[PDB]
Amino acid sequence: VCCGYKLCHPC
Repeated sequence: VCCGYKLCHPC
């Protein structure tokens, strides 16, 4: 995982 699932959207 990145943010949430495997997605690098900035958190």
